[PDB]
Amino acid sequence: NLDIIGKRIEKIKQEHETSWHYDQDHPYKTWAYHGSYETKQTSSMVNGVVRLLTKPWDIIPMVTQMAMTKEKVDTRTQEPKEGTKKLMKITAEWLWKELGKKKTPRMCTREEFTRKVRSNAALGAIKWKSAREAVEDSGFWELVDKERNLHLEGKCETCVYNMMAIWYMWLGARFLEFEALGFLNEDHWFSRENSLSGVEGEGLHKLGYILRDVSKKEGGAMYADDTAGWDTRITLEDLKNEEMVTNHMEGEHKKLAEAIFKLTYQNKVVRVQRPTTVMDIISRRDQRGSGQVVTYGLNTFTNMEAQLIRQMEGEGVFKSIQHLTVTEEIAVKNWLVRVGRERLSRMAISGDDCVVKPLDDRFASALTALNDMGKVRKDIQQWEPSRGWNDWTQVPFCSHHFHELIMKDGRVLVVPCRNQDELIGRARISQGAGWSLRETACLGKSYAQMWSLMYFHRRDLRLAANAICSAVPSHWVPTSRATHEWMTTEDMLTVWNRVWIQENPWMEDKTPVESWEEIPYLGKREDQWCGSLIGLTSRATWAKNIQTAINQVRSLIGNEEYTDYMPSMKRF
Ligand SMILES: C[C@H](N)c1ccc(NC(=O)C2CC2)cc1
Ligand SMILES: [Cl-]
Ligand SMILES: [Zn+2]
Ligand SMILES: [Zn+2]
Repeated sequence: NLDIIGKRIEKIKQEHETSWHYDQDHPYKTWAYHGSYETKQTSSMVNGVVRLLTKPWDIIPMVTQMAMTKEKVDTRTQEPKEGTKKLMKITAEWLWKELGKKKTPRMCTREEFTRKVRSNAALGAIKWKSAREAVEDSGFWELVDKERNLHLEGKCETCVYNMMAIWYMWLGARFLEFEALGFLNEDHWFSRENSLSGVEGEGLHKLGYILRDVSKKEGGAMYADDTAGWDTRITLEDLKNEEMVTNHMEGEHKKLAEAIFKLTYQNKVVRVQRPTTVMDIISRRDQRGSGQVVTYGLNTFTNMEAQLIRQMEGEGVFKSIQHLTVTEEIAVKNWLVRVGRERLSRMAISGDDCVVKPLDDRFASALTALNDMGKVRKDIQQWEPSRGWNDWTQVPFCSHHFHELIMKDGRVLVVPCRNQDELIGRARISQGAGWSLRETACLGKSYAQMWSLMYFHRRDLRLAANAICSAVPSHWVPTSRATHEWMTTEDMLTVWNRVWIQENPWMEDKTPVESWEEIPYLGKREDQWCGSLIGLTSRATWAKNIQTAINQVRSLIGNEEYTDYMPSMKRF
């Protein structure tokens, strides 16, 4: 409590000593409330290039509504039973060891962090305006040093969350989290090769092949239960099991990592704007409050742990979660040592998102440990058995399903897919404003090249992608604000051959493809089923008159070097 958070709280009061009021109509029951001060401050814009080249979608409500525009955060998960706590501690210990077998924890550097902000990544930050300026500035780094020495002392002053649910910190606090825990992401601890259940850095062009490899194992159905608000269901017990990564560390790193876990995770402080505008300073010891990248890695870890325990329950490794016997602890340990790795290989896990192919379908009704860890399944009654999938091409994972698509030469593509309304509606939105015509065009080109690489097998996206790349100057570089092989000025057929043939470990014959017409689509009915507008009069007019749309956008951007990509299609 206040011994660890006082300094942060005390500091904030003093900066707004001419506003501090301890309001008694504060909406908080779970969150600890400390005080309030005076504040007054705060949407998605449409990409006109993508929209002008996707006119049929102007009348599809699923597309157009995506561009318009709580009581989950203010909740508390109960303390798990003692047998649940033991299962979790034993499993967490074994899993950190397995992840650490071929990796060395290590500090991440200012140089690494500096290069990260100069290249623009979503670091979620807030004397300086841009984070680029601070990295260049040198007082900021003295500010970092002060906090750093404070962390070594066992104290914290400026590591405070701002809710808006995404929790931004000042860039200095992000540095210190990245210094301590950045190795998890930077050194690929959750790669499939090192974690077995993981998919970090794999790419959407690999996920479908990975699900198909899981399908090949003997077992029962494939289960893909989503958790109801995963971040809100992270217990202090989960935070303490995650902290055990510091047991693999040494020297300063160990102290710095212990400090982030103790001070910024296990005992948080947040400033939330309440319109009644006032800034409430509240605190809590549980729930997920980190950086989006460390959040990913620790969500993956705790999800792997929860799913191995659910598997153990389905195999009857333990009887009851209320209490674990000394023989049952022995059995859990022997299971992990004898089949732990095999059971990890039966899963694909990406943060909160999982697919499990258990040994058999007893897993479907193995609910006691899962419910008691507080990982309550979304949209199903607490004690109703999971509905599993019998076909790997039906299984949802990372917002996608995967099709098996056979090339005219017999080689097999496993391709990612989702409702086409979702793909078109996302490409039509630009995050933040201040965008030039050129920047908006380069974002449209990023979507177009992504569609050519991942969604080529959809007829409407190949056409629209060719149109947008025809409408945007040939040499303009794609921008943004997975592995992203579409972010390049190289020829998109050359990248396709590299990603789908040369570098594709499931493709034995490495014969290059010479043209886009060699590259197949879904079935006409599978395409429409997935949402193609084909067969519609509004769509055929768009395909027929596409050069007119292209020319409208060329006229707006002006007199530039353009390429006609439309003849890559045999029809044009
Ligand atoms: C080969 C090229 N990808 C292409 C172009 C248009 C269609 N559209 C249909 O077949 C609609 C009428 C039912 C199919 C394929
Ligand atoms: Cl199915
Ligand atoms: Zn701090
Ligand atoms: Zn599909």
